[PDB]
Amino acid sequence: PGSIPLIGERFPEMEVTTDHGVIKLPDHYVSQGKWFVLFSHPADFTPVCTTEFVSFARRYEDFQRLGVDLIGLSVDSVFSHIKWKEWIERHIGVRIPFPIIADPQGTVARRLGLLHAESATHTVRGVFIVDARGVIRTMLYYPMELGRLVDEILRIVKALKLGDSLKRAVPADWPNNEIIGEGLIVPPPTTEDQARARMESGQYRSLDWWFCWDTPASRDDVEEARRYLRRAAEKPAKLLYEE
Amino acid sequence: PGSIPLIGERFPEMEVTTDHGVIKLPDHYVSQGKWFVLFSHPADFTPVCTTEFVSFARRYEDFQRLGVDLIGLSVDSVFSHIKWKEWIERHIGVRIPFPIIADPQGTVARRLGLLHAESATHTVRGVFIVDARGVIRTMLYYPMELGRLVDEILRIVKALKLGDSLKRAVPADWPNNEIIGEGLIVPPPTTEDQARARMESGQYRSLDWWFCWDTPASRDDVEEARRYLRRAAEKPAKLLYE
Amino acid sequence: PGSIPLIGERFPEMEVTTDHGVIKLPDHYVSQGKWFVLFSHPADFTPVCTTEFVSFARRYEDFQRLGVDLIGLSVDSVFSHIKWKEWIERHIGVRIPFPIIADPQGTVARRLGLLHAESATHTVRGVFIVDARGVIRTMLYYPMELGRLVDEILRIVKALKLGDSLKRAVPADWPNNEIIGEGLIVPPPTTEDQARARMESGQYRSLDWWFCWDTPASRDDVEEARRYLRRAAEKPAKLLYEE
Amino acid sequence: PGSIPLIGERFPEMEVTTDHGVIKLPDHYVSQGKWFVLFSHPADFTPVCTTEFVSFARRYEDFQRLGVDLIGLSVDSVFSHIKWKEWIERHIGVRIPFPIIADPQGTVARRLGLLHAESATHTVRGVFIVDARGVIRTMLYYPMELGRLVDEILRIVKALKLGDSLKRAVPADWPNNEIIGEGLIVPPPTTEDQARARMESGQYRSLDWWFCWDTPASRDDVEEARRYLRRAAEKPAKLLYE
Amino acid sequence: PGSIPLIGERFPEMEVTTDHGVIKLPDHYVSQGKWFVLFSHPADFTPVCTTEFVSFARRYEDFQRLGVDLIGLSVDSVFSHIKWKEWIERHIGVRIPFPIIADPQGTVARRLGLLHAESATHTVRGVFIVDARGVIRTMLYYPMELGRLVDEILRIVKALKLGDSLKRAVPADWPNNEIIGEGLIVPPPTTEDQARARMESGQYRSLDWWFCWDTPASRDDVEEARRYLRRAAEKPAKLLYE
Amino acid sequence: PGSIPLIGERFPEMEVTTDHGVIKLPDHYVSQGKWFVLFSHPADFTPVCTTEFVSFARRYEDFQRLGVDLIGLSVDSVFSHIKWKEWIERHIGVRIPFPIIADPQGTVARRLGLLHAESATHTVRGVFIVDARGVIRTMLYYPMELGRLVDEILRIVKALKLGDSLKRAVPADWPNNEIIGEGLIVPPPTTEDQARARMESGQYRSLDWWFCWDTPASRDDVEEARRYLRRAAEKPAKLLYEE
Amino acid sequence: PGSIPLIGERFPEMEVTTDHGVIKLPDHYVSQGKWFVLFSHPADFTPVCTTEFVSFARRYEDFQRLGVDLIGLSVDSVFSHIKWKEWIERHIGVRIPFPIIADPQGTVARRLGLLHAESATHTVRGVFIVDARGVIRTMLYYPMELGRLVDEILRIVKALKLGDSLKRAVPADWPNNEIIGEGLIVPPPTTEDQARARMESGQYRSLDWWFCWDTPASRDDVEEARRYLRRAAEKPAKLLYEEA
Amino acid sequence: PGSIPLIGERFPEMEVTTDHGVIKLPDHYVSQGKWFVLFSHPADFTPVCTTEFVSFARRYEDFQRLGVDLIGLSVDSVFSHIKWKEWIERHIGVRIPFPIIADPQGTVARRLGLLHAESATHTVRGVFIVDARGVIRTMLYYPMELGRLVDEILRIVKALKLGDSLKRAVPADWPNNEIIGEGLIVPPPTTEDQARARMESGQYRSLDWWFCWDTPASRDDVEEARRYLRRAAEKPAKLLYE
Ligand SMILES: [O-][O-]
Ligand SMILES: [O-][O-]
Ligand SMILES: [O-][O-]
Ligand SMILES: [O-][O-]
Ligand SMILES: [O-][O-]
Ligand SMILES: [O-][O-]
Ligand SMILES: [O-][O-]
Ligand SMILES: [O-][O-]
Repeated sequence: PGSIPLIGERFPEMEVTTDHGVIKLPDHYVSQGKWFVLFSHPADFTPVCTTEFVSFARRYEDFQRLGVDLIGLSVDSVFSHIKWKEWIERHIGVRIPFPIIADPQGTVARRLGLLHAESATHTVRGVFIVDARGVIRTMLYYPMELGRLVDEILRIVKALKLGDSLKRAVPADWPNNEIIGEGLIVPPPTTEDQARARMESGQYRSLDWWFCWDTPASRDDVEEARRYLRRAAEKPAKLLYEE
Repeated sequence: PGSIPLIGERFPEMEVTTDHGVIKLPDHYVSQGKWFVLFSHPADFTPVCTTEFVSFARRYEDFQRLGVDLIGLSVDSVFSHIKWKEWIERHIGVRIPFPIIADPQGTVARRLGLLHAESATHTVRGVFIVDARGVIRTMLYYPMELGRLVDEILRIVKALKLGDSLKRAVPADWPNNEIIGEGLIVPPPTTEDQARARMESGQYRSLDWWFCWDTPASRDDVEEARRYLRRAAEKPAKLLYE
Repeated sequence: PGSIPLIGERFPEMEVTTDHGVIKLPDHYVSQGKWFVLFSHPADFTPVCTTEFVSFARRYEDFQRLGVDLIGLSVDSVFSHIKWKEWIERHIGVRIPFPIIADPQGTVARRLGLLHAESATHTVRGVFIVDARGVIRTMLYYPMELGRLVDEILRIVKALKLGDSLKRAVPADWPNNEIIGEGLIVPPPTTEDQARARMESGQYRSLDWWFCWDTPASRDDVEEARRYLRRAAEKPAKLLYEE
Repeated sequence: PGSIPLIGERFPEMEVTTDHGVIKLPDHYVSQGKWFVLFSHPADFTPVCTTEFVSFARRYEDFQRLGVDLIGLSVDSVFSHIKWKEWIERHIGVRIPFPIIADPQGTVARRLGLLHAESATHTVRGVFIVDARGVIRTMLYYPMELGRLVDEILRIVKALKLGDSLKRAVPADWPNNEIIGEGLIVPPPTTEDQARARMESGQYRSLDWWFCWDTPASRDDVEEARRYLRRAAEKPAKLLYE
Repeated sequence: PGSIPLIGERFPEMEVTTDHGVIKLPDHYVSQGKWFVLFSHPADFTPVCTTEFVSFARRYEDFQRLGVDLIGLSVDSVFSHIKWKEWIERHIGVRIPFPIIADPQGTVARRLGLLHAESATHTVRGVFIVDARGVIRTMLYYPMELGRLVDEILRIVKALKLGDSLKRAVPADWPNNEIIGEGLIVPPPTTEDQARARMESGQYRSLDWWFCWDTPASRDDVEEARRYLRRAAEKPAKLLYE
Repeated sequence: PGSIPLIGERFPEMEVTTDHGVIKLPDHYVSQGKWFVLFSHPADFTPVCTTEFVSFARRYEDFQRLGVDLIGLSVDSVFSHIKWKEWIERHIGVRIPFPIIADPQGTVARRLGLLHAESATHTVRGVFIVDARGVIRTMLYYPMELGRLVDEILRIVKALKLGDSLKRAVPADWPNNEIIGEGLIVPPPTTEDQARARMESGQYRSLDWWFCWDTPASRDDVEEARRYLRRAAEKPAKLLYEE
Repeated sequence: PGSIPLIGERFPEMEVTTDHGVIKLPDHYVSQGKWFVLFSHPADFTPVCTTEFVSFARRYEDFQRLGVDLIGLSVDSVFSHIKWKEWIERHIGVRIPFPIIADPQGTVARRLGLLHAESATHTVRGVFIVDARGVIRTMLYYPMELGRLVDEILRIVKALKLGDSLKRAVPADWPNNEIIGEGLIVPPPTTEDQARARMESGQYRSLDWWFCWDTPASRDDVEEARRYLRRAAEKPAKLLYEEA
Repeated sequence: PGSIPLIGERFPEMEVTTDHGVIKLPDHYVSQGKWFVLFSHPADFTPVCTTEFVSFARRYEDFQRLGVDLIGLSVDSVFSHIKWKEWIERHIGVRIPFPIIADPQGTVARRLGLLHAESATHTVRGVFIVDARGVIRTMLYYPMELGRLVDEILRIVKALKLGDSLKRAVPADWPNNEIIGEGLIVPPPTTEDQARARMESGQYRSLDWWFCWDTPASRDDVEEARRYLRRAAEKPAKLLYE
């Protein structure tokens, strides 16, 4: 009952107005060889959205370290976006550095399938993780009542880049997988002869011909991914509302 | 693009064949007062899928305690499903307790929008969080090459149930939000008079009329949620491969 | 081109979300015996729009005295509306007392034909004058770059109400028409026998059988309308920017 | 409902028969570098219509001063137009100098959306303000029972021409705006860096980054515009009926 | 009802994924001058299917000697196919040497009309005999509950090849037809003059002008076909379950 | 590129003209509790067709023994059918006892999908096995140049009936299956619990939970089915053309 | 209702399989300058059909003499056709010399509109008389229960051929018309001037300007046509059933 | 091509205007238990048509004897019909006793498929033989240039009536058939059993089981039918033009 773009599809070509100016997607980022996370929120000057913008802003350096840009999206105007950013900087002390798309009319929202059944008027909390070829790699749809876990978005992008670079699949809960820990998975053989050869080689740790794995990720890759989860799990030292 | 069910919609009505038998969704779970997490995986006898089933199985009691059940889905047959579960129990030592839908033909996958552009033949790693009214609450679409973080699925369900119960919205990264910690958010006023009254009352901690919050969650509820995230962050003491 | 509701049609039946709550148009006003002026503006936190809201707010008691309510409309959210009203109150010292419809998505805007070729995303400066039967009586379409003359909106509603009550048509530039001054026009005869009879009566001042008029508006009603125009022509002695 | 031309659109290309001859719109005016006001009226030999033609005629030189031509429109014939003009000149003592389109069958009226619900048979009192590029800049729809305020049409054209030449937006009620008087508005910044730069410049009087203004209009332009409103507000010295 | 390819039509052009790799049909075989038998089965890890694979495996050299390749098909994955082959080799001691198409989603099954009314989800037991020109020559549709007689598939291909090379039609039950034994049938005349001439020629053994036959097949070819049938009728000396 | 009825579907309801009279299918046989084999042939007075009718006629008592009726079908007239039967009895010494549908215009042929790319005008050599509930159980399509093996049709109907009666599946090449000989297969479990319960019972011979079998067929069932194959493989003692 | 080819139309172009082989209609006959009579019958090995084949066979020389070929048609196969012809030769002693189209599936039947409401499965007894230009000239539709009068088919072809060569219309019951006998009709004038000029010429015998005629047919042509009708009226001296 | 009514169909229900008045077909005749021959002709005051009308009128009594009415049809008016009848009676001395349908506009002609490729304007020479049940039994289509053989129309009606009453089929050229003379045919058996029974009964003269016949027609019926053909073949004693 709603159409969405799909993993493995190129991100829909569109021109969009942001509070940093007008840009073409995905080209703006593709043409710079950058991945991007496009996310949406229902409304400027609402509380869960504000908490998410602050969370993304605090993690901005972490996204930058991965060569990943951030871009928001709501049906509010650019004037709203700029006022809301002023409010956040003034009252919370956090500067939001990344652009937000202004989509009054919801033209962009409809193209991304962001209008669900909770609201006719405001987008859900969608997330599109897009690589440097402009291909959609992961999509999340959280609802208006539930803020995202932004560290899982960092883990997703990091693990996708790692997987691409090492030609490996990434196990559940990586880098803390219960079977293979920080190990990464060799894509399984797809022919009988390949399956036989793989075994006869003795090259990898293995549970069966279709489950081979090794540990090609650097300590830095592993501990940075693990850091995101540690941060997610840690009770904050000092809350921002206090000051 | 492709067609999907949407957040806020009733889960589409369907009869499905699982390796535990034939059931009707969402009625089977709604009838038991249960939420369910329906998730898909590309293929039995592939490694990332295997690690995810092991992670869900390990967390199964945690889901049960929340009144949530689990049901998998792939385009493999029930015979495949039963053999794969045999394999996992024998070789990894973990019994998978929950059903898996067998969807050869991809009838169910098409209804759910689980066939994306990565593969013509196998589903992506989709997740539908469905409440006890049978209403879809959250949807996640991970790709073939990346396993899920199952503790986040627990966090999502725990947070949604708390929000529903306490009549509150849940901030980014809860229960470790950097602005309000384990605080929960009062849904914002939608009229000028409501905004003025809310402020005049002095009832809540507030940054503005549209940003009020309090700390209604029990210590037990907060600690349960933090436990999910602590587990996610911790390197396992002993790996099951060993 | 684009589709609009038309003069003499009942105002399109619709439930709308305002910063005062949800209401049904035109019933909300019809059931109170009120006329209403529904006007649109392109965006909250934009300058021409702000000047118009201040102008309408200043004239609010004039509308209320006539039994006319005001209701605004833009594609911005209720949260934006409330924040904008706070800003106006705090910085200009003027409280905006009337509701504004929040139309993110442009559902109401499309229905009303308020999306023109200047902007794909924000409404024009439309005005619908709706009577207490819920019928559209006059429509104005001003562009983004040009603020309305709000005293002409008062003159329109005053003159329409007078014409309705007195069963009279209203000459150009009334109450200062160059031919008949504050005079009002008797609707012309539509048959030959009616035309001949009207002339035979000698009941009215007349230029021909189709042009008869009299002076049935009260001194108070004439002066009220004259006051609107004198205000329009008068330079404020003190400007609100000054304080 | 019904279709109409829209602000920002080029005025619909058409040949029209007037009581001055056949002309092509908007080309006839565009080729002369002139704006035009096209207005309609329900019917020749009706009283409100007559008062409006007299008002436009009285203001003809003011439109000419601005480089704006006038053209009327009704569903009556050219024969009716010429007879009605004779009548007005003889009985009111006013010559109507501008053309009126004759549109029996409402072909042109239908194209411009001038047939509304109050009459199936005669046009409403429409006004299209069209610039020298042929683009529709403002549209007004008054009803058959209420005559226009012609000085507001002058104010509209004057203010639009001023906005275009000075690259400024025009506040409500200009030149008597209650916030900034005869000031004109700088179109607001549309990016965060532009907003910051404008504030740092100190170039403009301002209430916020989105509300900057100055006073670039000449005294002549301001007083001209104010004079249209003064005239609107003035009780006539002598009535033409007398 | 449902749509199927037809006898005399070229086998539907398609790329297919097998547990040996990706191949294009019918080209892969045509380009080698080989016939192929494409057969389907409902599900890996089911018992009738397993018996059939072992039957084809036992006969694989007989097919090879005729210049006929074998290719299987079900809606299971390549991973299932490889695991199932492993199981058969380990438990039955038979290595399945030929590829099996993996058709999850049932794209190929639909194109070949292999989804019938007994199951929405798994194919029937279809057999397509395809010659070296890519043309479909015979089609069989057995049901889930009944295994094929693989020696009749050998008899069919052997008999079609003989009929093609010798320009003869093949009688019921050949090479053991009750009327003419191992005899082969001359295609009947289709005109009066042709019928008259055939009779006047006295060239063939004959029961009437439209029923003429001779014995052109070699002793080797006849004996080969008889051997298929003798094997079908013989109880195995040693059962593989033992 | 052609429509056919499908296994598991009720045989298409139709009234047909045979050389024995008009009957309704499948009702005619269902009402008697009989299975039937409906087979088609391209043309009367052609040689492969004649050999198949003689083969069916010779095996007629074997079909009768199983409670199975035979019915033929071609696009020829009833007159052709009767003449052809006369010819076969006179010239081959064999009486054809079962009816043949006359289908000029190919109405029935089209309903059964019996017109393939080999001939626009004459039916292929189709075989429909239909049970006593009127359901299609197996379909075979042989071409014009290749006669059927009628003993396989007998083995099919015998084995289907046997599987129905005993609630068993039938292995490849039964009763001479290479793995289990004359054994019959228990339909595999379709749930985990059913799979484990079957294994714990120790009720059946078994290679895995999904491969259990037993030997419930009588020696008479087994030896009758084997006899069809033995007959198929036997060189005829005397040829009918000689006689 | 049902669709049929029409008089004045070229016969529907088609390849047909006959018991003489595959030929193209009407080309096969047009190419030889021959007229043809295509006729249909419901079924081989049925009695009215058999009587009509024997009638056409007996009249085959008369048709050939006129440059007219015969071709039959039923929904039966070529094998049936051949066997039926064998039966007729053996039991009646008459060889059928002309081809019969085999139309199982009724493709040709449908195209010629030969399937009526009597039967869904077998053709009616249609007759198409087709000239050397391939044009349909006359169509007859007899029912299953009633055999044709074959001598009327000869009379039709003879008279149309005469009309064509002599530029004349042919009166009712020719050559025994009650008004003008073996006379043939001048096609009527279609304009007033042409009508007036015909009468002023005194060229023809005439009852009015629209009814002029003469006697341009040879004694041989007239007697040939009369012979067909005399044969139709005569009871055979010896019946073929007798000498089986 | 063009559409026509079919043998075995009820004659199209229609109201038609004749020179005798308005009648409903086929009901007018069905009501009387009569058969009818409806025939058409291209045009009144044309010569072939005139000869045919005279031939029908001469045979009127023969049709009446059989209980068969005649009705003509052309696209001419009733006024033309009456004038033409006047002409025929004055100049030929023959009264035309039966009605002719007047069909200007060709509404009936179109309905009966009587407009062929020879003429866009006038009907062919069609003949419908319709029984007392209103059912079309035979149709003939002669062209503009060739008059009908009216005695064959009598023979058709007589023979169809005889076949109906005696439950027999009628051989070619009856009552002068070259195989069986005035014999009539028993409709052939349609089952094997029926074929065998008929042969074993010895009831009928026969050539084979499918060719049985007898002689059930009275001498009166046979000689009457033969007389139609004798009349057709006879050179007229005196020509009416004389
Ligand atoms: O966002 O609440
Ligand atoms: O799944 O790897
Ligand atoms: O509004 O500027
Ligand atoms: O115009 O009144
Ligand atoms: O296959 O059971
Ligand atoms: O049948 O050959
Ligand atoms: O044919 O009877
Ligand atoms: O009719 O000539």
